[PDB]
Amino acid sequence: SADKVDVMIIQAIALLDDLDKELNTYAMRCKEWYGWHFPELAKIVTDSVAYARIILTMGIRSKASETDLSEILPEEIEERVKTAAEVSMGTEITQTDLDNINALAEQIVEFAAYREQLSNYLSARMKAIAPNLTQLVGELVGARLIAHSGSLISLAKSPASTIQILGAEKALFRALKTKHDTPKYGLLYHASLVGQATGKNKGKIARVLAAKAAVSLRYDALAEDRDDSGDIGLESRAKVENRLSQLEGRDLRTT
Amino acid sequence: NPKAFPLADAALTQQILDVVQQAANLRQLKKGANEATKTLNRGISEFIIMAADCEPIEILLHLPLLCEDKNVPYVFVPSRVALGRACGVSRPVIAASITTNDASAIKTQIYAVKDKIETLL
Amino acid sequence: PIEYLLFEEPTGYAVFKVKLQQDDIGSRLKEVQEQINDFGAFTKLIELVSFAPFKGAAEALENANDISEGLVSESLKAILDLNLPKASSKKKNITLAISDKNLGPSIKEEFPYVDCISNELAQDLIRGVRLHGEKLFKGLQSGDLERAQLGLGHAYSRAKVKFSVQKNDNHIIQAIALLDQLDKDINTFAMRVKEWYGWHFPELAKLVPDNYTFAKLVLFIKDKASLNDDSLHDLAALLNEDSGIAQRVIDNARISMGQDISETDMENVCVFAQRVASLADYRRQLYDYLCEKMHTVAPNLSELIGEVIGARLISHAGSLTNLSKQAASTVQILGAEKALFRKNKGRISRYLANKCSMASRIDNYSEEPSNVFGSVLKKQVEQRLEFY
Amino acid sequence: GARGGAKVVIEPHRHAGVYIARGKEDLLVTKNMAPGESVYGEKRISVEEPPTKVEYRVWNPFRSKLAAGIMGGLDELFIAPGKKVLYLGAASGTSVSHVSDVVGPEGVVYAVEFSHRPGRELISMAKKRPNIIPIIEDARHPQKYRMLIGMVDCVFADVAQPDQARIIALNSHMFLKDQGGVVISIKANCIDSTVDAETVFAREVQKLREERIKPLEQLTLEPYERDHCIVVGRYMRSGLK
RNA sequence: GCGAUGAUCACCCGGGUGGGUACAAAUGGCAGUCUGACAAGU
RNA sequence: GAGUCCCAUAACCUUUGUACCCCAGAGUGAGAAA
Repeated sequence: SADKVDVMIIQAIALLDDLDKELNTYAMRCKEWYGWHFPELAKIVTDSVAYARIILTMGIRSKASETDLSEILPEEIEERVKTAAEVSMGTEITQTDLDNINALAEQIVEFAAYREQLSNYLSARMKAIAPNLTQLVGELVGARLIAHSGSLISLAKSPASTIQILGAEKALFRALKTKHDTPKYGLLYHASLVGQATGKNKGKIARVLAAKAAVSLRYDALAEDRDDSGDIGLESRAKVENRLSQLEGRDLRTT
Repeated sequence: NPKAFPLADAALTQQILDVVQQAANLRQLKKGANEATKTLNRGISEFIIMAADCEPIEILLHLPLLCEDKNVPYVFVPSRVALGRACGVSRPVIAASITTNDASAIKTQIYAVKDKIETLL
Repeated sequence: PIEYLLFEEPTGYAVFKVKLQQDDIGSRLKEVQEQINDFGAFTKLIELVSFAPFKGAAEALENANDISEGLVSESLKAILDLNLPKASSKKKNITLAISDKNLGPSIKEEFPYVDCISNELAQDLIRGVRLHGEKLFKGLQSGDLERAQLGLGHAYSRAKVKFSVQKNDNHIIQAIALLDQLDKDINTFAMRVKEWYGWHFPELAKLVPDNYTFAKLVLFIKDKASLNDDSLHDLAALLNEDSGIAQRVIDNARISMGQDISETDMENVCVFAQRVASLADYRRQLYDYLCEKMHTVAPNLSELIGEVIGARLISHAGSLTNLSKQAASTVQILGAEKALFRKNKGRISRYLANKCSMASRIDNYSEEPSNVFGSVLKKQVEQRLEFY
Repeated sequence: GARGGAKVVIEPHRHAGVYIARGKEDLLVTKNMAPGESVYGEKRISVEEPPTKVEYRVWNPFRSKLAAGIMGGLDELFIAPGKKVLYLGAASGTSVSHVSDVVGPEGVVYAVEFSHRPGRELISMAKKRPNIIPIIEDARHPQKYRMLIGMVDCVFADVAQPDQARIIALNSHMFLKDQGGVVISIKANCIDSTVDAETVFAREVQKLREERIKPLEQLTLEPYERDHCIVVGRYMRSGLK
């Protein structure tokens, strides 16, 4: 089936990382290039997309007096940029310059729009190739796990211990050879469930979640007649949440 | 106002060219704008002499910026034709520099002109 | 005998009234020097009576220039008229303490009945107001004296330097970093369009190696199964049939091992291909802006070697000012890593470097550079060219 | 010596805001306010800090007389983080940029210059450094730019003029706080080349006392400069006795 | 019918070896994917 | 029980491919041509 081919996932996650790198570089320079005209914006508004949208709505500091930034910025942020506009140390630019800076800004929002589109595309792909895994670990971390092994089947044949420390080979094999303690989170650290845990419980939940991830993953890979529902993932998720609740309920301090 | 500034008067130009010629004999003179820039970079220049009728004058206007960043006296003489003749070469010279040397035979004359140029600036 | 004090703030003009007169003979004694520092003692000396803020940034610069030249602005004339009481020109005159003596004669002309004092006693009161600043204004809206100084400081400085955007060359430096960056990303994303559409129909990746040609064709041939004679003519219009690809695509579309991808997958390829199309279009637009901008900034350097080559030379130096200040030898090794200027071949390279250096100097230090000298300078290189 | 690929150890200097880069050779360095570019082509040192990439700029003693003072071992330097400094005779960013690094974002530097040609790059640099306020005006007439300067903790003067003592006194009286700092660079030749350097230095110190500035220490800038000295003083309005 | 606005200044048999800068790819190497039955409450 | 936190989403080495390079470098500084 065209909807159950995993090489799309490995390509999408690699592309998604590259898009984040490219969009960042263009944004830094739009801050520098337009910052020449108005250097105070970068300190006030840090978000790249919000920064770019300001250039589109208002081009020049003179326009700041009448232009409204309500939809882009809150009330307190929008007034600050207006005040900086008149006391700005920047120079004036020609409409020839303004046209190309707007052209750069339009590329920022277009890239931001498409990056959202790719993220939703990957979510749809992950929910059709491994619906059970997505329910437990999530679309983003799940996609990386598949990409790391290179194939869903390859990940399916790995034991739960490997999946726990899949992304931390550098620390693992250093520690193994030098007789020191090994990592306990790997790439799974960014799963939502691990975030909810605290203290030493994070290591325990990683062990519990990795064990259940292998259960839900193997069902995705090796099931001939899998329903695209994630039922195994949902019930697997409930067990880990119950484990977290009783794990987090306990208090070490004597009461 | 004019880009070439200060421009030495007739009395001062005559004195400046005297030092330039004696420096040429004693191998204490570097000729040409490219040489003048190098000496400024090495910080081995007593002062810089430039021609005010260089065509265009802008091809030597970098030297004043280098000089007054480095606090080196500089002065413009009206004629590149005369400056080249004093330098001892058979071509016009637009810029020249007097090399730093505390063991030179013409120390007193050089410092005599350098004090005058400083007053002019 | 001081009765009023004038203080000029970046936000506006402030007038104070002297309640007590500090000791004159004992002015140099330590205790009278300390009371200037102590706010509890100082507040017994003076009190704020009036404050007239400037309307905006433009007015502040105008009055700063007037104050710099010892002139009375229309704003200053208004505040003094409102506050200072009328007195005789001869019998008795209101005394005003001002920081600048050059401003004294100007105030006298506008107001014959006010006498300006700028002796050391006045300076001490001015020093105290400057020391305590906003604390003496009793909460009156003076904005922030530290931010206004920074804006007014840049404004006042550049006005004297006549700093202009025409001289600006940083636009050139950024656009180079865009152009090569766009080329890398266009090539990078274009290649990814090959693989994604390579899965669906690999043979096309062989047919039209030109990268920009795939996307427009992939935008058209979304599904290889769709093969119509009219579509063949439509894709035949794309590029030319001289290569024969228009027939090959129809044939290979009928016979290929490519696995069909989902509708959502194709939606990404065309959209991702569409993004690459925009960047190439934007890159061409920017490259034209560079050609125009360079002619404005460095016409001599641009004409001698070219707009793009000169821009890369400017960026390597870091600024047109840096390139001008470099010697002839340094410029040659500045472009010796990318072969910008490239035994007889080297001699032309060294010769062109010297000419490029002079061209930069004319461009850098001229308010409105012309291309007259760059043209003849290139011609001089052209005469050198055939000789060797 | 200090080549590209070599690695160095950065440790703090006795003066706040100044650092030492150890190795086969020691380098005086300052943390870069505007990372990623050099204002006058100095070497730069990058450290990966948890990771953000911080940068440090090498301070060349042979180019900046203030750096020569730090090398020579000045006991007290009023230039420190979070202080306002009035820099007189700011030809360009060779020394002002380093001073801007020491004061840091919280501090400010009022760069004063007269010649328009060096001023233009002073503007160009200052737009990279938000804490620098370039004042293209003669230091001989502080009344012209009184609007632009508030009270300053320290006054640094590198003006090479024969009557710089008058320039220092006027600026200190208007803008320097009581008990504030004064750091002067004196070149014997510019003031009076007729007499020896020592007579000039003794004469300038007397002028500073007359203007209610107490000299604290004196240092000569050899081997970095000849017939140069830095005088560090405190502005004691109340009394020097 | 010149010039300081700048003169002058690796190897082997037409062919093959040696060295250098930049970028891309490798299902090429380093390189080998932690432990395994108790824990928490009254 | 157990180092995510030294980017295995990586660095370095090797092979292959593409495009350029074999003069000095803070280059030198009055010769060249006859």
